[PDB]
Amino acid sequence: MATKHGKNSWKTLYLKISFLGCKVVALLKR
Repeated sequence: MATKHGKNSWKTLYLKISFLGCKVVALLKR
């Protein structure tokens, strides 16, 4: 259980994590 997301999932969080963090970079660092 809780292991069927894949070994890419963390990275999916990650490429996402930076992605919206860019949007927010636009508000933060601009």
